[PDB]
Amino acid sequence: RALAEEAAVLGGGLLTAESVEQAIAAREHRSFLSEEEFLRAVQEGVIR
Amino acid sequence: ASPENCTALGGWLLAQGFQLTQGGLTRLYDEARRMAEQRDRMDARLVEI
Repeated sequence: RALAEEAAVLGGGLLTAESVEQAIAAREHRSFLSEEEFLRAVQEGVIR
Repeated sequence: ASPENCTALGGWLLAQGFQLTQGGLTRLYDEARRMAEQRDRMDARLVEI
C-alpha cells in the first residue's frame, strides 16, 4: 500500500506500469547513499 | 565536480552576502575538490567552505 501510494503520487493518482516502476526506482535510489559513496570510491580508486 | 556545480556554489556564496571573483571562486572549488581527495568530487561540507 505504501508503494502504491508513492506510485500514485509520482503518477498523479494513477497506478500505471511506468508510475510503479518509477516508484520502485525512487524507493531504491532513496536508500542509495551508501551505494553511491562506495561506487564513487571504487571509481576514484579509494577502495580498489 | 562540474562547471554547473561551480556556478551553483558561486551563486550560493553571493546569496550568503559575500563578494567573489572568478579566480577566487575557482580556487575555492579546487580547494574543496582537494579536501574531498577525489578528482571528480568536490566537498559538500559547506560549513568548512
